[PDB]
Amino acid sequence: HWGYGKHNGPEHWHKDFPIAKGERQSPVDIDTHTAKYDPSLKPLSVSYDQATSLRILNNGHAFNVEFDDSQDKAVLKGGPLDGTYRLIQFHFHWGSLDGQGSEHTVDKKKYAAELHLVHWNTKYGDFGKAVQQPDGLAVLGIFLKVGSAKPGLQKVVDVLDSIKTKGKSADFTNFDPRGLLPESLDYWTYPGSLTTPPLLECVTWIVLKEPISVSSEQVLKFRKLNFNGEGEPEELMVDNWRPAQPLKNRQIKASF
Ligand SMILES: N[C@@H](Cc1c[nH]c2ccccc12)C(=O)O
Ligand SMILES: [Zn+2]
Repeated sequence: HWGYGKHNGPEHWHKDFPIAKGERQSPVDIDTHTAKYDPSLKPLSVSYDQATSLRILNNGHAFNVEFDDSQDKAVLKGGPLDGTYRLIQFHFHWGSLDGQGSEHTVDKKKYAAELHLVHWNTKYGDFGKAVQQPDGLAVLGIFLKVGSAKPGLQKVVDVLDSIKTKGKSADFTNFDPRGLLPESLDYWTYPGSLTTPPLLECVTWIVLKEPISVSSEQVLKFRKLNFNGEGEPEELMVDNWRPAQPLKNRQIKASF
């Protein structure tokens, strides 16, 4: 099926998912000199104090940290958003080398990785209905650069050896996603899509300006994960990022 290689990677996705060539695809390059400050944006509210993580899953393309989204516990509101969006999962995209890995770019600059906190609009009742709506999802994107370790990431790094291969999961309760956030919530926002098949055009993207730093040893552990299943030959899970797609006359707004 779809993947990140020569034969099944982003250049091929349009065949099973024609929307890959659509009008609001993600990621995009953020041209900081074209983005305009928007005084009408309300402040962003990231409310993760009551977040309830359940499980971490290697899905053969990345790893998902899943949350209990059956009540308002971990929510995003404000900024460009109307109403309340509940956190369902987070995951990362990363490179084989520190010079690449993010999906969004900033004036063409690629970061070592990018974190996506995925949230659905509680007016649509659940995730599956939300992804049929142009305002169904809100993704909080955070860049990772290699430098100092991120302490709040280490519980994730240390569980990775237990989910090396496709289909493996592990209990992952009491993980606090507040430990993954940079200091500043300054952000760019634009309308876009999920960045993996089925590439649904349902996302208000909120991309924070300030990257988090993670250590070389932390990202190296991401690169030890496998795309393949247990029992299959080793295919390191690296370079699971889609490159920048055409902006097509969308406007990126700045909160700052
Ligand atoms: N089952 C998916 C998400 C999903 C697919 N269809 C849905 C319908 C309703 C709610 C959620 C879903 C998951 O969490 O892996
Ligand atoms: Zn993603």
